[PDB]
Formats: sequence, structure tokens, C-alpha cells
Amino acid sequence: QCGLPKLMALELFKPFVMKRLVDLNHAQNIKSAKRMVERQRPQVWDVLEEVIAEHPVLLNRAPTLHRLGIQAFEPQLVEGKAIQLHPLVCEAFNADFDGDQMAVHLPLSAEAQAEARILMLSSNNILSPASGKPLAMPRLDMVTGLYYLTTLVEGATGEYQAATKDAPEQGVYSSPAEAIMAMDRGALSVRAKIKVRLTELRPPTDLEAQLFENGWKPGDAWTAETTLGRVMFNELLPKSYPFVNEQMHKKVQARIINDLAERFPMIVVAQTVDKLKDAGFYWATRSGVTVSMADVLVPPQKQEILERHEAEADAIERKYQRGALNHTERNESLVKIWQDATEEVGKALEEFYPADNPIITIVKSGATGNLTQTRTLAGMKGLVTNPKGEFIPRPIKSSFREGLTVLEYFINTHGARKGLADTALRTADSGYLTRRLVDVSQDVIVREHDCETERGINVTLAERGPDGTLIRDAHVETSAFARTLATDAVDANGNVIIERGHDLGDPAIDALLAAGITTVKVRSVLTCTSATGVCAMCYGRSMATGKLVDIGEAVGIVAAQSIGEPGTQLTMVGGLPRVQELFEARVPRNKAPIADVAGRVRLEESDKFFKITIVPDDGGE
Amino acid sequence: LTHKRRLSALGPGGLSRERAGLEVRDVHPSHYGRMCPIETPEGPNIGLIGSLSVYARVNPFGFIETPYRKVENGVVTDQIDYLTADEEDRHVVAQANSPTDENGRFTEDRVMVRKKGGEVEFVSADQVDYMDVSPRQMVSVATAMIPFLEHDDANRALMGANMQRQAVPLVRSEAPLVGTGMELRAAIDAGDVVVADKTGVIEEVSADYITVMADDGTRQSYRLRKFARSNHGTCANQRPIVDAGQRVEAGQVIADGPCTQNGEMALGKNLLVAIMPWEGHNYEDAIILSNRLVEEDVLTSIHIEEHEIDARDTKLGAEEITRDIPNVSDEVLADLDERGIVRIGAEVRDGDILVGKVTPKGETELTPEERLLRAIFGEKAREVRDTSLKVPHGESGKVIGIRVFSREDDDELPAGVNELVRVYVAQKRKISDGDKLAGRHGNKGVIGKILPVEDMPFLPDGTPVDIILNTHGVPRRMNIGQILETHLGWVAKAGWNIDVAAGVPDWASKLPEELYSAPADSTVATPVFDGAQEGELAGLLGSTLPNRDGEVMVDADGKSTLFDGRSGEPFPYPVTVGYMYILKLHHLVDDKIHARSTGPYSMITQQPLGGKAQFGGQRFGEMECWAMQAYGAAYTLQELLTIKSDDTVGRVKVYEAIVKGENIPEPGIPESFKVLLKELQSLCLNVEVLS
Amino acid sequence: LRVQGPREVQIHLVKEVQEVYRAQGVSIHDKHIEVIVRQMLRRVTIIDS
Amino acid sequence: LISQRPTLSEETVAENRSRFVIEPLEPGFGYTLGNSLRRTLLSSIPGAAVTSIRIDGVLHEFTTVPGVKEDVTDIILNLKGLVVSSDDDEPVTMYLRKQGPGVVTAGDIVPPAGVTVHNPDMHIATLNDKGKLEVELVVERGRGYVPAVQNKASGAEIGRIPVDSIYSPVLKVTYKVEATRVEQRTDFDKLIIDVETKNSISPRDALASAGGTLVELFGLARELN
Amino acid sequence: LISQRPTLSEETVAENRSRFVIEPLEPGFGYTLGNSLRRTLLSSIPGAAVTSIRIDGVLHEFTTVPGVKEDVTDIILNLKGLVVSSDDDEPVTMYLRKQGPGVVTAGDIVPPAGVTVHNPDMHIATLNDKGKLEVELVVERGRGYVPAVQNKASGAEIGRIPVDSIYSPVLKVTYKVEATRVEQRTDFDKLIIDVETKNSISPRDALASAGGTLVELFGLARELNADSEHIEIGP
Amino acid sequence: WLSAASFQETTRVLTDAAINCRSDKLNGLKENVIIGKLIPAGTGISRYRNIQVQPTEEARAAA
Amino acid sequence: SAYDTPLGITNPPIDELLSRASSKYALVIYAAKRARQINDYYNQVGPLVEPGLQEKPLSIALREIHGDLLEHTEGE
Amino acid sequence: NSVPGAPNRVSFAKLREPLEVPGLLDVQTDSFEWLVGSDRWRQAAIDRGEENPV
Ligand SMILES: [Mg+2]
Ligand SMILES: [Zn+2]
Repeated sequence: QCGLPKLMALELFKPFVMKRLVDLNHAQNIKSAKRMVERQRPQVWDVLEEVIAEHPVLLNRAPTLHRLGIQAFEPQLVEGKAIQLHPLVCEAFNADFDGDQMAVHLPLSAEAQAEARILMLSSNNILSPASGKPLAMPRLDMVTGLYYLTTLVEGATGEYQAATKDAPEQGVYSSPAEAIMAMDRGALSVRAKIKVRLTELRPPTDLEAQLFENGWKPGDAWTAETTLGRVMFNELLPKSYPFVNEQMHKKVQARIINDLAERFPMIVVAQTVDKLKDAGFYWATRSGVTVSMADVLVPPQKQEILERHEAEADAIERKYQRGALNHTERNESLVKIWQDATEEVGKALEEFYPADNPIITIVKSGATGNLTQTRTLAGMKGLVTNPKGEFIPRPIKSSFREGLTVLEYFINTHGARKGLADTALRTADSGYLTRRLVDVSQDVIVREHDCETERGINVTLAERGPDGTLIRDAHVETSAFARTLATDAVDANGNVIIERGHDLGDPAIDALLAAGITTVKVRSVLTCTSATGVCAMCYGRSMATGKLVDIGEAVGIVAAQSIGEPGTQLTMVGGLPRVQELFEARVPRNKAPIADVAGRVRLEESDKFFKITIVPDDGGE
Repeated sequence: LTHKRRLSALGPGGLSRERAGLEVRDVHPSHYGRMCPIETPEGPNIGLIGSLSVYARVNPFGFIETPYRKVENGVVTDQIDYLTADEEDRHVVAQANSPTDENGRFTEDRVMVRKKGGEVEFVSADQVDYMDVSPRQMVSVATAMIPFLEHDDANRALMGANMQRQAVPLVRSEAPLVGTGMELRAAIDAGDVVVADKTGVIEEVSADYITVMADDGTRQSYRLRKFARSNHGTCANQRPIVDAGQRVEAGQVIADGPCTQNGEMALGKNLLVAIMPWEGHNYEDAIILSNRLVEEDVLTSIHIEEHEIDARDTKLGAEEITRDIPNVSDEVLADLDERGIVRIGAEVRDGDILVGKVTPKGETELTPEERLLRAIFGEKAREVRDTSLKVPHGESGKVIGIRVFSREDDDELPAGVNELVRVYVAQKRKISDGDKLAGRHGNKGVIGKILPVEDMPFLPDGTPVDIILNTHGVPRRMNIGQILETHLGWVAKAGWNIDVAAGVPDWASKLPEELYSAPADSTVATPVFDGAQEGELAGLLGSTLPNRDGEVMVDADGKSTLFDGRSGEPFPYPVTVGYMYILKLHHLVDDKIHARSTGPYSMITQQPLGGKAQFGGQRFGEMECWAMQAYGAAYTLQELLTIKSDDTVGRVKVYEAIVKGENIPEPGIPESFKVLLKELQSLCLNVEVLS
Repeated sequence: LRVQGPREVQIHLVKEVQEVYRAQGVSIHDKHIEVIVRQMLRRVTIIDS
Repeated sequence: LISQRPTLSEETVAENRSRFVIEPLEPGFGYTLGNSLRRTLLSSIPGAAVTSIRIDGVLHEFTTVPGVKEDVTDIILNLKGLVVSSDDDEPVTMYLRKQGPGVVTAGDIVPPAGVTVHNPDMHIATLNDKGKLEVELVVERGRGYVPAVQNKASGAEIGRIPVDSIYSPVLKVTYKVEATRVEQRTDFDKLIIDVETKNSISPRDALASAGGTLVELFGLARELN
Repeated sequence: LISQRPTLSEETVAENRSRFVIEPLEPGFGYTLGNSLRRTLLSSIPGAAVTSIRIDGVLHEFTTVPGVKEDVTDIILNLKGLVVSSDDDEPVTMYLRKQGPGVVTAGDIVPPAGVTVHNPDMHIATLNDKGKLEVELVVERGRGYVPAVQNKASGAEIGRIPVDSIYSPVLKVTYKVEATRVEQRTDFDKLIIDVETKNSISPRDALASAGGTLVELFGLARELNADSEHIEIGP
Repeated sequence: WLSAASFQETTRVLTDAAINCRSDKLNGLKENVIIGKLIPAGTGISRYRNIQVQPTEEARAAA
Repeated sequence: SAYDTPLGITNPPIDELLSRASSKYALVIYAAKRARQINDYYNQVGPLVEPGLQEKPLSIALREIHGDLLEHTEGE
Repeated sequence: NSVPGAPNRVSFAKLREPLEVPGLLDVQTDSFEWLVGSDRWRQAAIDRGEENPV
């Protein structure tokens, strides 16, 4: 759902409103209906709400970097002049509420309405088509809520106490309602560990196996050791989902959402994300997270570290005055010393801060920010770069919480301006690259089911070293997952683990590693033999839908958009210029010669140059 | 004021925005004291446009000089010399904020200085030969009005400095509780306030003029601008502040300007703020406001717009300004003056007539149906067609002024123009959802929700807060200076008194005597790079005066216990509460909302025009087409590119189908492709379509 | 491409692009990059006709 | 359990400020009761306020008056602070006339029967030598905040200046909860609610009005037999 | 007089669970109603429940009871699940005795005059073969939820187990406020309250009792000035 | 040649196409939008575009 | 499987609809054709499922597809 | 101190300003006066250490 201003909706639907006014005998003809709509008489607004019902509208935010930049929503009239946007889609649109604007388009034809209602509906596009990770998931405040809801704190009010020779167990509640009653009287902290008898929540897999041999059913009671907050959180998840009983970090929530998407229909995920949003906002409001000058604690050991490193720097300076080291050597030594000082200050800051500090709470929960920002806020700014790009060997010791002096601020401005200017042109370069990528790849479209080819490419899954057990490859999610096997995998003896034409998920890789398989041949677009376009099996499964790609999808545009979307956040060589060089297939700047043929090498240092000669072992040239 | 001190690298003989690399737009060490490193555009003009520093002066050759204090033998001397960049490159300059004795000799053994290459170094006190005039030598006028600037990151400081120039004037203005010392001088330098020319005694004070009898026999009268439209449609209103029989001195402010209060610069309003997330309404930089700001017109502003119409000559006869218009209801022209112009004090809305005008038609060639309709009603085929000036779409407000120029009575109008009529419409806009507010530290945001007073969290004494700002912004944006602003604003509003029974406290050792105690609602000044310190602020928070009931709402840490307005239970943890200076930027949803269903089209391409001035259509760019192709929405894309843009026949047929309630017809052959084909046919290319 | 073969050059291009992208912490499946490479490798220079 | 119905007792802090103690209440009950009372007291108490004004020598609010230090907009803003008490439920007209040197305050208005002004010392404007101020104000009764009504909708002629009306006599309402002892235990709590009003209506009357509104609202819940 | 009088509508969700919708009420009154209504509903209706127990098979080390598979904690929870209704607002003693293999439920308790049990099918424990269960319960009336009262001063009689008391018949109450439209204005609030009580009362009766209690409480304030201008509703 | 001209180097592309006299078959996902014909992808391909629909006899009888 | 009552245009659930079609595009064209037929009938086969008070043709077509009251083919 | 009015505003500044802030509009006015040529400009140029300014 989206909130549409009354005036905007009236203007968009003017013809429909005029039709519904004339046919309802509010106006005698089309001219009268138009005149009534222009003056906005009260009868217009009654018909407007009837007209807009079940009429989706497309929202867009420029620039449209990828597919999810345009999404269909069901409109509803709202007082005022600002469009109301659902918080969960802000990640897809890359939108923030600091003055951004969105454009609204009205589908007219029945085909367009069907496409908007099915293909482009916001609730049907949870996952990212690029990597397949969920996007319409809790973030920022919501996470900070759920985190606080599910964190366990020792020594809390109403904490469970083991039975003694004088009294039985204390913190045991007959049902979650009793726990809520206790919480409402200040007798039970929401984050206090307790024992509670649950009946409507499925227990975890191993507990279910250990307790119910015939399978858990609704109404069966079982005692769980957990906090009231975790119990409330598990009520947001679908009925059949097993109990989690774990602190809700960002990655934990992402894992849960990914599990839901794989094993549950799309509607259930859309409802669960809304429930999580509501709970997260409610408990973020009451999480106690706030910013104050006192909350920004400083490490007591900062002064000693700074004085020691200042003594070291003075020693280096006195050495330099003798002439033992050059200017570049002095700069390098100072840079190393101040890097060490910054690292020690950061370590001290991390150690000193308490667990429940709001600044650390926000970062650790994964809602937003990073520890480097905290270190520069409280600990010390560190080193800054000059216009030339080299590190200045005069660090800004004073943190912003203390306040930089004039000269430190002036030098920091250099790096700030450089970063801003770089970001200014990143967008243009990325847009140009995306345009070229889209244009080149526009011809790749899935045209048939399978080309019936035995060819493919080899992808490694794991490597075995002296430890004996084969360790999984780090880059396996982007290589082996969401692919098809070209040939059957056979272990050392010869038994087949997975037959050809099987989707490679997580269980498939787990089974293959157990059997001892390290490399697998998978069908790929590079080897597709289809006469026109490509085939579904070679491409694999669509990341967005998690199912086999369907005939008629323009995978080329999707690939181009996926490549181009993260371009804006690549440094400006190992960044966007490097990507452009690689894709343009031009001679690299720092060209490295490649051995034409094996043999023995020889070299001769020369004036401003090397020279290398390779003598083939086989042959004489 | 900032516009007049702008240094631009573009223009003839300058750079081009498409041919400017990183090197030119980066900060150079020589800028110190000449070009402000903070104030600069955020967009593609980053680094190409800057502002002159406070103390910078221009050499007749065109080079920018800055003042420095001559120091010899490690003793700062009263002599001041203006140096150029190349001239200072041969000297060692020490920062102003360096300890010095009453005599002038440096107290410390080593001083911080800048060398030839702009490199910062410790040197012996005898090596320095120049010193900075003031700690704020490097900042511009706008940057000088950000309190606690040194605690704010460069990006946020730049954003705040840029935002300060977009504040719209309010109906009533008040100076900030906490600010710099610049607000005063700037207000006088901008020249919008009225300053007495000669010392004397005020004679007569009205809302329109001020008469002052000078000390000698001379007397001077000053005319005050009242409700005068500015270049951007913002009210410019000057009002007196002096009283009859009051002695005034030359250079003393006698009338306030648009955004000034008692001779100081007042761009926004100081209001109570609580730093906490609230039910997700301030999510992603959104802001919640109390309804009080609407009831009391705290953030209300007057906006004036001018409409111009002209009656001129034509080959068919001159067009006349008349009170009678063909085919108009008698009620429509009810507020029109006898001449046909709207009456002052009327309330015009969208589509209302402002000035009545008519133009000769000439040929008629009326259609047979129209001829029959006129015959059955006996209506004359009038010679003139209506061309009256009508209020644009979405406008409103009272009519305040009318100006008429007629060639008959001089009125040297352009050739062919016989009459010129200007109408001024003024409207009072209250803060509403979607309006953009911001602070002085780059913490911008749009208003997402306006709550009734009973819903806002309130202090334990019953006082409700005015604004709720999210807590997740500050730490990652590195603009912690706003928290110090909030603390010091709370300290300023509620008076403070430092007990001096057991001597003076250690933290307050360096505070001037005047800051030992101050009454309630006392304003304070914290100059950039020389102002309130950490420990001083902490102590002042810990030494505030109680309220009317003899109790302190805010503890020594700056946090207070709030109550939930909706549920009624107290919030589990204390919340940071204080006073912040929030200013209203000129980005209001009122003037950017337009939608379109059908409107004017282009001459050649026949596509909809763009812009809110016309019934502008939104551009469906190439990237949107890529997105539609990625979705596989073939039909939506086809209708967007043909039916809704330039399928001339398809447009009218689709309108007819929608009105009649029928299926949408098939599109075909947008006009742009035909134009392209017949353009390629030119320049000798045989382009043709086969079947 | 000239020395080792068409199969290797696509491996090299995919590896380089993925390394650059993941240096910043961005996850893109190799299928998109290999589609781009497939488009990059579609024609042959004729030596003699 | 205990059998002791709660009781309410009042004390007066000032002429227009009072405190009310309700005790004994069940534990965790004072906060919600006080919040409900505060919400009703701040959003439902009826009062009287000026609905529109007309000055002799102006047509709109964006002009000035000869010999008057303040302009029309500032005069309207100053009049916003006027506090009035009315009896009848129909619009009433008050007249304000002044000439020559002096300061026009709220005490210069000549209200008709049934209309009272409780802040006669409020400053409105100042006339120096030739300022002739003639104003007519319209007073009505209502509740809450009502934005100014446009002349065209109200069918008024040019000259009338509609203004925003604030029908609310209550300034500040707060509450606190303390523990009180009973034969059962110290669990029960007492609620102290403090009310400060514009002096147009006594705090007790406003409290009674809020209580009546809440009683009649909860009558719906009680109607289930 | 109000703009539009609100109305209350009921919809049954289950045997002992219902939902009530009050609409359309003026803006800002949704929470004002709902919060106080929930608090009164869940903390003002009087009832009865078990407050202390004593099992003859255990005197120290309250871990397990001989002859039964269920531990002491499980028995305590099952008893907490019991539903009782007394009519003497004073402590009374109930006795439960069982012998031999089988299952002991609420229906096996012998109640005295006045005391009643509404869920005789509630399973209490499983008595093992050649096992005997003999327990006593203390029952009295109260209001709301009261944590277990300590017996540290009972050194002369140790073995009794005090337990948390649930007197309120209402078990769980939730409320929410939504926007709704009347005519052309959408500022109005709709209050939706979900209630679910024990077997000894229906949600309608609890709602009526809470409404009466709130009416009395606010009449306590209205009595100060009877002839005041309170917002009337009409019939 | 339509898409090549739309991409870059319009003058050179058009010159080469003119001297070569090479015709364009309008199926490239980029010239279809220029012509205004619905793209040959997603719902625009013949398989989905030429779907036939008619109620079943069982539902037709009920009416 | 088990889910809360769908609201707005999410009803009927997309999973059930996709269970009766080859892919999303086929379902889109299927619903569009049925809706066009229903509208043409309105303006001279009618809607099989009892339409609501002012249910739009598209929603009626989707409900009919969900109920399995219709059938389609794929020309090629 | 420069302004006779000088609304009260206590300052945390600990450093005395040795030089008063100059006119903020001088960049425009002085340049324009040089362009057209004015008596005050002639006097300033003469005092600055130049003869026969043009
Ligand atoms: Mg933005
Ligand atoms: Zn294939």
C-alpha cells in the first residue's frame, strides 16, 4: 500500500471520476462533470475513493539503477501533499526522507494493470535479483528494536532461580499470558531468563525429536527456557516455524527471512516482514537508545598511549635531524607509529565501552554504522590524506567529541573535499558503464527450456590440505549455488551422489563435500549451444524468484543492471576504472608480460628498464 | 550577503563544468584565510564555487590578501600586515589559539605553525614571525554562524552552511539561545535593517515610517518596506523597534529586517527537542512536530506572487481590458472591479479571474451543430474571444496590491502594449507534512507526522516537547555538535548559577565572571574554535536553576524522564532533551505537487511538455525502459511510449474509450519515429519500410 | 586468449571482475559476469578467405 | 482483596492552579487513569475565542493602519493571546475604539452582556498622535483548535478577517503516582494530578467536564448489561 | 453534542475469545479509551485462584514427588491452570487424594460448599502404580495478578509452597487503533480490542464490568460539578 | 543499424549503413521500442501473447 | 498453506494463481484476456463468480482463474 | 561594542580580538568605486602609498 495525496489522485483519475460522476447522475454530461471536478465540489471525493479501489499505481525514484527502482502499489487517499512510502521498500528505491521526490504513473490498459498487479507488485519482489538476498527486511530502527527484544541480560528482575531445599524453582510461568501479567507489574523483565510452558509454538527440531516421537501438534505443551521477549518474537513468525531462541542480529534476521522465502509461499514472507516491522518499531521506541554528551565515553588510557607515541615521534625527529633517515623514511616511520597508536586507541575504546552503551548498541546490533565511526567520534580521528594523496605524518589526535583545533580541521577538509569530489563523478562514470553494459547484453534472452548439451564449466567447492579435512571454498555462494550440474558427480569408488540436471543448493554442496567431491562441472551460459539466445537450464535459476528461470526473461538487462547498480560505491587502480578496463578489453596500464612457453628465465637490469629472456626447455627459440 | 561574497571559477575566461578534474576543485593550502574550505556547492559544482573569508581583502592586482600580526623575538606586536599567498609562503605563521602572557611573550616553549608547503609543525617560539589575527580567520560568514563547528565533520558543516542560505522568513522571528557573535554584524552588513544615520532622539514612530530629530537641527525620515515581494516570492517586512522619545546613535538599528530580531540575524525558531525514536515516524531522517507549532504559527511564513497581463495591438484590432466576458456566469465576475481588474482584498482561488481581457476573433466558420445550438438559444456570434488572466493551478491567497500602467498617462510601455496590469497575491503558509526543516549542522529532514499536544512526550512537570529527532542519525553522520547545541540551549533557557561558596569549581576555572550566573531565557555566544568547552558545558548542565516548582527536569547528564503521551506510562529510560534552533527551508510540498492527465504538447515531437509551470509530464527515461524490459512488462512499456506520449490518434481514442467505459484501443506508430524517418529522408538517405 | 585459449580468458575476466567487486564487499553471482563475457566472445577474425 | 472505593480530594496551589489526589487505586492503575484525564482535559474542554475581526480602515491582514506602531498581522497575533468567556452559544460582537496618543490594551474592549475578558492588561497596540483604531471582534463558543474559515465559504463581504480560534482554557496538565499503604500491602497507589488553567474556567470545572465526557463515553462499554 | 455517536460491535473468535470494535470515535480518543479499558479489564475484575499448596509427600528438596512421574514444578503449573470460583472471600482448604495407577485431574478434587470448579477435565498429574497423591490447596478471592507471597516467617510450619496467584478472570487483552472515515473526514479513530477470559466468564461480562468500574471511577471526578459542559452523546 | 545509431557514433553508423545498404530486421529489444511495437521478451513473446481463453463447459453450464 | 486473510489486491494469493499457469507472463496475459472479455460483455460470456458491488473486471477475472472456472492454451 | 544597540549576549570567548571585522560588502563597493573613480578612492590610494592614481 502507498499513500496518495487527494489532489494528485483526483488529477490522475479525472477521466474515471468524470465517468463515475456522469453515470451516477451527479452531472448531466461530460462538460458538467469536468466543471464539477475542476471546482472540486464535495461529490467528487466520494466517487474518487470508489474509482481508485484496486487500481495499482507505479512509483519510481530517479535514478532507476536496477529493476526494483519501479514498483506497483495499491493507492489510498491521504490528507496533505506528500506521498507516503512504506519503510521496507526504502532499501530497494535507495530512498531517504530528507527531501526526496517520487514519480507516480497510472496504468490504463487491462494488460498494464495485470502486469503491475502481478509482475511489478511490491510484495512479490522481496529478494534482490542480483544476489538473491532479501531487501524488504527490517533495517535501522526496526533492527534496534528486535535486537533489544531478544537480547538476554543476567541479573534481571524475575530471573529464574534453581530450586533449593527451602523453596522450588522461582521463575517458572504457566503460560506467556502470566509472564505478560508479571511484566505489567514490574515483577518480570522482558529480557529476563525464565521457564515458560508453551503450547502454540512448535519446539526446535532436536527438542521435538527428543520429546514428541509422533510429531508435535498444536495444543501440546512443552517447557522452554528462554526470555519473554524471545517468546513474543517467535509469535511473529509463521505457525509451523520451529522456535528460534536466539539473539536477533542483522545476519540472523537475514538468515531467517531467507529460510522463510525458500520454504514458504511469497505471501507469508510479506506478512511476516510487516509483523517484524511493527514489533521492531514498537520495541525500538522503548529500547532506551539515545545520544548524549555523557554517553560518548572516552578511553582513560588514550592519554598515556598518545604521550608514549609522541615520545617515539620526538625520537624519530631527533634521529632525522642527525641525517640518518630521509624525508620519505621519516614520513613512513611516522605513519607506522601513528597507525599503531590509532589501533591501540581503538582497542582501548572497544574494551572500555560497556555492553549497553547506546552508541555501541547501535553498531553491534547491525542497525547502522561501523566501529571506525565510533573510534573517530570518541577515540581519535587518526591520520588524514593531503591533496596529493599521501598520508600526512601529523595525525589529528583530538577526537570530534573533544573538538579539533583550527589546523587539524583545515587539513581534514582536504580529505573531505577529495571524497566529495570523487563521489560526484562516480555516479556519472557508473551510469555510462551501465549504459554500455545494457546495450551490449540486450540480445541475451531465454528462448527455450534446454539445448541438450553435455558441456559446462568446472567450479571448485573445497580444498584439502595437511589438516586432512577438506575446507569449503569461501566464494561458493556466487559460483556453485543457483546452478545446474552438467555431469553426474561420482566419488572415488564410483557411486553417484547427485545426478545431472540437479539444482545446487546448500544441501547439495554439503552432501558433495561429505562424499569427498571438490570440483563439479556445471552448465553455464558460456557453453550454451542454443541457436538463439540461451536456455533455462544453462542459465540456472532466477535469483529473485528462487526457481528455474522462465522462458522469455531478458537475463541480459538483469545482468547489466546487477553489474551497474553497485558501481556508485566503488573507489576511483582497483576500482571502477579497473572494471572499465576489464570490460573494454583494452591493454592494461600496468601490463604484465605472460610466459609464452615454459623454460628458464634470465634478466639484465638496464637504464630505467628491465629486460627478461625466456629460453624454452623444449626448443631453441 | 553570501551571494555578494561569492567567488566563481566559471564564466567567460574560466573553467567549464564538463572540463574540470579533481585537482582544480580540491582544497589548496594557500586557501587558508582567503577562500573558505567548507562553504561550497554540494552538487556537480563542488569546489568550483566558494566564498570569501571574513578578513580576506583583494589586492588591486586581484590577489587576495589576509591580515597577520607581526611577531618579533617571540613577542606578539600590535602591528598588522596584509600578506598574499606567495608572500606568506616565505614566513612562519603561528595559530591564533596559542597561549600568551599579558606582556605578549609566548607562554609555551613550542608553538604550532604552518610552513611554506602548508605543512603543520611544532617550532621554537623564536622561529615564528607572524600570527593569525583570529581563530576564525579561515571560515566565511555563513560558516562562522555554526556553533560548535569544530565538533562537526566537514561534510555536515558544509551541508549546514548551505542550508542556512535557504531559510525562509517567518511571520515572527526570534534570535537563537545559543549562537556565534557573527549574527549581529552580519545582520547589519546585509543592509536589510535600518540604522540611524546621525545621533538624535526619535520623534515619530509609525508602522510605515520613522522620523528622527538629529542632535543638531537636522531631521531625517526613514521609509519602511511593508509586505514587499522578494526575488523568490518571500515577504520582506521591516518594522520599528524604537519608541517615541528615545535617544538613538549613529549606526544603531531602529527597524528590524525580514529575518532579524533586535538587530541580530534570526533565521529559524528555538524549540524543545527530544532525541529518541518514536514508533517509526522519524524513520530515515523524518521528523515529528507538535500541533502547537501550527496553532501558534511558530513556523508560519507569508509568500507573495505576482501575475502580469498586458493588452496590446493586433492586426485585427486592439485588445481591451473589459469587465464583460463572453460565456461567463454572472457570479464568476462578482469580485471584478468596474475596469475588469480584481478587487483588492478579494480571496481568489484556482481558476478565478484576475484581469478581464478579450481579443478580436475575425473569421468564425462556426460548425453546423454550434450554429443550430446558437439559433435555438438566440445567442450572438460575438466578435471577441476571452483571454482573461486566470489564477494558475493550485494557487490561492488574498489580493494585496494592484498596479496599472496605461500608455495614455505616460507609462512608457514597450511598443504595441497599451495596458499593463500587475496583481499581487499573498498567502500565509503553515508548516505541514512534507515541508523540509533543518538545523545548523546539516541535519535536514521532512516532516512526516504532526501530532496533537496530548500525544507528544512531556516532561514530568507537564511540558510537552515540540520536535522528536531520531537517535540513529548523529553517530554515523558525525555531527555530534548538535547534541552540544541542545545541551547548551537547555542551559541557556533555564537559568544557571555556579555556587562559589567553596572557592570556584575546577571546571569553571577559566570561565569569565559574567558566566558564573545568568537568569532564565538568557542568550549565550559560543564562537567557533573559541567557545564553551566540554567540561564547562558539563558543569553548566550540572548547575542549572530549578523550575517553578523548585525541581530540575533535566539531570546533570542532560537527560530527563519522559512520559508516553499515548499510553501514559513513563518511558523505561531517560531521554536527551533540550532546545534546538530549527529553521524552515524553502522546499515546501505546496509548490511541488503537480500531477497531469492531459495537457499541452510539443510542436514537432507532439510529446507532453515538462515543468510545473505548464502541465508538465514526467519523463520516462531510458533507465525506466531498461527496468520495464527487465520486468518483462511489454504492454506497460508499449502504452507508456506510444499511447501516453505521442500516439496522436491513440491519445484521443483512449480518452474517449475511458470516458465511455470501453476497452483501450491498440497503439500504433508514435509520431517521433515518423519525424525521424522524414528527417533521415533529408540529407540524402533512402530510408523506407518494407513488408 | 591467444596463448592459452578461450576457456581461460573468460575465467581470468570473471575472476578479475569478481575480485574488484568483492574488494568493496558486494555480492554478484558469476552468471551475470559470464553472460557479459559470453557477449564479449562471439566473433572471430578471418585470416584467409 | 479489599473493599474500599477510591476517593478524590482537592487542594489549591494558586488562583488558577489546583491538585487532585485520587486514592487508593490498584497497582499499575494510576498512570493510565491520569493519562486519560490529561488527554480529555487537553483535547475536549469547551471554551470561547475570537472567530474574526474587522478594522475600520483595512481590507486584508497584509496592510498597516496610520499612526499605529504595529501592523495588522501583529495586531492579530497579539489578539490571539486574548482570553474571553462567553455564555450564549451564538456569535457575539465586541467593539474596540481608541483615538490619540496611548496604548490599546485588552481592557479597552467594551464587551456586551455575558462576555467577559479576564486579562484586561494584555497589550494590543500603540497609537502615537493620529492613530484612530476601530475594531469589531466576533466571539463564539467551541472546542479544540479550528483553522480560520474562508470568507467565500462563509459568504462574508470583503473587510472581514477570519482568524484561527483556540477554544481551550487549560494550559498545563501533569500527573504523578505514589505508593499508599492498605491492610493488604503497600502495592496500592495514589494519583496526584495537577491542573493549570487560563483563569477563564476554574480547574475543578474543567476536571468535572472531562470526567463527564469520559463517563458518557464509557457508558457505551457499560451498555452490554 | 458530538459529531457522530460511536457504536460497539462484537465478533466471537473462539469459545472464550472475542473481539470488540468501537467506531467511529473522535480523533485522539482511541488510545484514551483503549489503554484504560485494557488496564481495568485485566486488573479490576475480582476472582479466585490457588495461592498456596502443600504436598504431603515432600517436606524438603522440592525437586520430585515420590510415586509420580511429573516433577513438583509441573504439578504447580497444572494447578495454576485450575479454574475456581468461591463465594466467601476468605481462605479455604481443598484436598486432593488419589491412589493406584492412573491420571489425576481437576475433577478428583472434593470442593466444599460455595467453591466450584469449571474445568474438571484439566489434567493435574499421572499417578504411578502403587503410588499415592495427597495434596492440599488454599483458595481465596483477589484482584489482578499477585506474585507468590513469601512464607519465610513460617519456620514453625515448613513444607507449604506459595505460588503466584491469578485472580483476574481475564487472561490476555490486546488493543489497537486504526484510521476510519465518516462522510468526507478521515480523522476518526476505530478501536479494536481483543479479549479472552477463563471458562468462568465470557468476554462480554468482563467488558461490562470494566465499563461499570470506569464509569464509577470517572463519576468520582464528575461529581465535583454536576452542571458542567461535558461533551454529550445523546441516546 | 537502428540500435547502433541509437548507441553512439550516429553519423559514422549511418554512413556505413548507407554505403553498405543493409536492412534491419526489427527484433532487437531496442528497435522495437523505437517502432512502438511491444518488445519480444516477457509477456511480449508469441507464446504468451497469443494465448486463447474460453470458459469450461462445467462452469458454462452453471452460468 | 496457513496465512492471514489477504487484503486489497493481494487477494487471491499469488501462489495459488501461479499454480494454475506456466509462468507469470502466461498468468498475466490469461487474466488480461479474461478481463477484456468481461468488460466487452458488460458493454455488449459474463462474469461467472458473483461480482461484488463494484468489483473491477480484472479482479473478477483473477477470482475466476483462482476458482478454476476457466481454461487457456498457449499458441505457438 | 561597535553597535550602540548591542543586545546582551554573554560570550564564552577567551581570546580578545585584536582586529575588528572589516566591512563585508567592501569587495563590491571598493571595486566599483575604483572603476568609476571617486574622491574617497583617490584619498585612499594616495594614503596607501601611490601617486597619480588612475
Ligand atoms: Mg535523499
Ligand atoms: Zn543451454
